[PDB]
This record gives sequence, structure tokens and C-alpha cells, in this order.
Amino acid sequence: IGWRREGIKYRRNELFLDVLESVNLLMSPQGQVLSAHVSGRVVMKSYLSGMPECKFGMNDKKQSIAIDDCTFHQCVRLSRSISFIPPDGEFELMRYRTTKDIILPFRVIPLVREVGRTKLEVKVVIKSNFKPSLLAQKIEVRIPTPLNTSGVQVICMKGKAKYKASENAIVWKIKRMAGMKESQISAEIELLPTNDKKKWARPPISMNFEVPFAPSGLKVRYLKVFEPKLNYSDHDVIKWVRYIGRSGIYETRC
Amino acid sequence: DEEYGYECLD
Repeated sequence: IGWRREGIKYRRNELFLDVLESVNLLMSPQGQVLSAHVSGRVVMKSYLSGMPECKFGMNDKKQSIAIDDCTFHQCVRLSRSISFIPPDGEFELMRYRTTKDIILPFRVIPLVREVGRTKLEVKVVIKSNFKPSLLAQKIEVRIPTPLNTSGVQVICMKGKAKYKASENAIVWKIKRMAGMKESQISAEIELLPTNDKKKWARPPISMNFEVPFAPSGLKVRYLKVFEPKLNYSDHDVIKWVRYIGRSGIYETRC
Repeated sequence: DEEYGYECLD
């Protein structure tokens, strides 16, 4: 076995699994999902005695997901689900892609109202869509502003927002938000006169966030360790999982 | 903060 040496021992046989996903979304201004998909990878860090054979079980085929495709570390034996002797230390067990039944962590709802030739009233609502007892964090909503913008007012009850002139966007940062909640920002965008004819091609509003679960739906069901020679067994292994779901491209046309 | 990271796995 060219990725794992022979004399490995730990008194604490311990393992950690990391389900890392990024959810990509393109949504129309009234809420149709135009494109969506998750790219995931599972990373394992193991400190296990000897040459353990491991079995990774997840909810592939009431919580149950669809992998469109996926690829495996050299140690996974192909033929009917997932088996290996892992390398010692940290390594990437698998990489996968999902499109069906994704949990979109946020809905963005834009409202833009032209007020004469002078102002845009913009309202943006964000809805968290996941368990009440879970918190997203590092939320960033980014609202683009046109080239003739002379100044901007904003009010937001949650988080903090700044207009960044050099970037033609209002950036709204929220430290944390629980599931099943709603929040808004209001902005007035003040405009310089501009050449009347050509009209504003509105870029989409983008978000970033991190959520403590897998937008694809993936749940780790078990990580089985059988080591047939050494006097530790599966119950002796201490096991942890963590889910880190982050936005990729997450855009709502407006 | 975060915290996270890890949860116990049965």
C-alpha cells in the first residue's frame, strides 16, 4: 500500500471528517431558480492504529441525496458503496457534484423603484431558509450601483452597510443570522444627470455566507473502522464530523 | 468565533 506505511500506532484512535460544499445559485428577480448546483468534497483526518479498513456511509441512493457524479482518492476501491485503507493524516476522500433538491440557504428579494431621473429607491430582503436552531455567519450582501451615482443613503436594522464608491456597490455585512428569519436593507441611490437614451443594465445582487450544514443534503451516516490484527475495534474509535457550506456564485438578478 | 467543528459522530 504505497500511501500508508506499516508501523503506525496511536493510543487515541481518533478521526475527523469535513464535508466542504459550495452552493451556486442564479435566480431571477421574481424568484425562479435559473441555475443551481453544489460542489462538494469530503476530507478525512485519521489517526488510527495499524492498517485499518474503513467504510464511509452517507445518505445517497426523510433526509436522502442525489450525486450526479463524484471522484475518489486513489485508496477507494471502486465496486455497492465506499471502502478503503486511508492514508495516515489528512487527505481528500472524495469530490462530488449535485443539482437535484438543493437546500438554498437564502432567498434574496430585490425591489427597485426609479424616482424621477434623480433617485433609485432600493429595498432588499434576505430570508434564511434552514433550521431555527442553526446560524449562518459572514453574511455579505452586495448591491451594485450605477456609474452616475453621486451619493447613497442607507438604513439597516441588522448588520452594518457602507457604500464603496471605488467598487460601485453597497456592501451589507451581517455577523450572524438564524434560520427561518428575514431582514431588510433600504438605500436611496442619488444620481448625476446622465445621457438619457442608454439605460442601466442592472448587475445582480450577490451574497456570501457560511452555514453549518451541507446545502446538498449530505449527511455522514457512519465511518466504520475494522482492523483485524490489532486489539482495538470500531467502538474504540473517537469520531467527529463537521459541515461547512459556503456560497459560490450566489446571485439574484434585479 | 465559530465553533463547529466538530460534532460527535456515532
